[PDB]
Amino acid sequence: GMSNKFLGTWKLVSSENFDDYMKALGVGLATRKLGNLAKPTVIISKKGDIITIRTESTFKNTEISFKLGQEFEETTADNRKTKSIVTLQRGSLNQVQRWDGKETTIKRKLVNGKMAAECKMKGVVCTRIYEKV
Ligand SMILES: CCCCCCCCCCCCCCCC(=O)O
Repeated sequence: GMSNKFLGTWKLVSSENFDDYMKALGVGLATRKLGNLAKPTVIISKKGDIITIRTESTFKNTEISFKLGQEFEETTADNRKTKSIVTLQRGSLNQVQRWDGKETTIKRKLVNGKMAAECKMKGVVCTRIYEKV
């Protein structure tokens, strides 16, 4: 199943091309202004077959609870109301968000003890790297 070294609290240390990613998602100006200032905290936890990813930032908290492979509804930090699915591939937590026909993907991999999140919308590739506290 999902490796228990995902589990824990992560804080962002590196972000590349986040603004372009928000622009691809259609985030407005006022939200873009704030999103680039945030260095969120991500807390991954496991209760049975339910996985919970909680993102904490000064501007907004978000949380999603899900079972792998089972689709759920999600309101994103930027208030997209998506139907999303999380799957396990090759040690990669892979999330796909579906809304108004568009699609974006966030892939979370462990590398050297860090959590690297790759975010893909259209042709823009945002990479966000989290260190475990
Ligand atoms: C998530 C930062 C705080 C909230 C800022 C609101 C701007 C909307 C951002 C779009 C979704 C971001 C996806 C986060 C991926 C991750 O690093 O886990």
